[PDB]
Amino acid sequence: ANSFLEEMKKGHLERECMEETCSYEEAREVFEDSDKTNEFWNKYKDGDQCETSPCQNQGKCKDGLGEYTCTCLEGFEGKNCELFTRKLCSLDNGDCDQFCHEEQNSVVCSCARGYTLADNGKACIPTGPYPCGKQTNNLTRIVGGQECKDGECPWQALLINEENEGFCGGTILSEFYILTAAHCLYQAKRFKVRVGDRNTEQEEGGEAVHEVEVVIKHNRFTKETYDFDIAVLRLKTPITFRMNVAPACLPERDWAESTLMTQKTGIVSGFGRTHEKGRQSTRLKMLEVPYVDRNSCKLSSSFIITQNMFCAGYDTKQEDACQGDSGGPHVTRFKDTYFVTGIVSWGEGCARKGKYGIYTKVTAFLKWIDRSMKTRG
Amino acid sequence: QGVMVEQNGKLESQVEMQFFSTSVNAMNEANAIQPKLLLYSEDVNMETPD
Ligand SMILES: [Ca+2]
Ligand SMILES: [Ca+2]
Ligand SMILES: [Ca+2]
Ligand SMILES: [Ca+2]
Ligand SMILES: [Ca+2]
Repeated sequence: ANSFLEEMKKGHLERECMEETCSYEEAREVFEDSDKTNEFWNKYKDGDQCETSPCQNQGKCKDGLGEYTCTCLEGFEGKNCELFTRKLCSLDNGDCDQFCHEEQNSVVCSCARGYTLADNGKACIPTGPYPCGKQTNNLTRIVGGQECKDGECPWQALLINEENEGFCGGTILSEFYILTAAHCLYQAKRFKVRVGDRNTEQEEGGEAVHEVEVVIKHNRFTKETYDFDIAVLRLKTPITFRMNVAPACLPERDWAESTLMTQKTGIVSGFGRTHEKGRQSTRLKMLEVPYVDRNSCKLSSSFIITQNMFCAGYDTKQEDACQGDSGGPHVTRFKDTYFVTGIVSWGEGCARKGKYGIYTKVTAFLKWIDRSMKTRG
Repeated sequence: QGVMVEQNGKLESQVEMQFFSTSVNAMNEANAIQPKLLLYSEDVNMETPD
């Protein structure tokens, strides 16, 4: 065991540790390490656990003092690696990059416009040269805003009136049709579209101007209660997708309500007012704010809040968009790609304590948006 | 036998503990690490006269 002279030499794994109690120590000087002593010792109190072969499908067997630990292959769970794990949309998006499905106790991935599925069964194909959803102490009223990096905000669409002063932000859908707020049209009977605007006064030559052809707006809109504020306008000249002009990925009606808007954060951008009673902003701006729950959304506003209204922003941090930002791009960065979420209409003031900026649900309008292309496309 | 050192004009000692503990530490359990052998350690002016 641990007698005198005995341990005045060196241990032997047959001499001592077997016919003897083999408490430890003498079980550990034979190797002098950590690699084999634990595993070896674990099998003499009650036996070895990998004798029984408990784990399934080549699941690695790890012994221990009274337990076996399994480390299986890819996609295996359970006590003995007997459970064949199911991949779901909730369980890691079904491994799909952008669009997941839960088809018959499995996941079959699809993709959005300009995207197909490769042979791997999970990852999409950015067919389009520039696929949507990728990034292609100063005073004086910078309300936490960020200047967009070159190509960082390429879906930025702008609506310009007669007098050369663009007002409403927007998300660039495609070459022909441009989404906007329904009441952004109330500003004038005539206005045009200029895309790629980043600085109106200093020109780099990288802006594209497309005339507005036909008005496709909302029918049941309310000019007081701000119910159903959304519209669609057509471009006369197609947008050749390039670094400053890239589309934004359109999610699906169900999918953006199950995963996309259930994420914590989003991005707010536009060309409206920086603050209440403030001035216009020329440099292309963007903002970073998270999404908050509905149970605090009703108590915020003084209108009637219905299922088409959600709250996004901070009660404390004072960085909120203002009038003129209606229709602006309100996107969320998904696993690897942007997908639009909100469309601005109004706000009970701008940057008020306990209040939120109002955005209309894009997925509650995506079936509306997709209807817009197959009627007069 | 601890050497002395003058601080503030007064002689003071320098001996300082050195707690210690099992090496089986290396096998299971945790903060269960308790102490088991305090050695006191100091300094002398050793001579070997003859
Ligand atoms: Ca030994
Ligand atoms: Ca033997
Ligand atoms: Ca022996
Ligand atoms: Ca013996
Ligand atoms: Ca020994």
